[PDB]
Amino acid sequence: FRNWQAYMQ
Repeated sequence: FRNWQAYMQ
């Protein structure tokens, strides 16, 4: 895969 992006808060 390519371009896996996560923001968690």
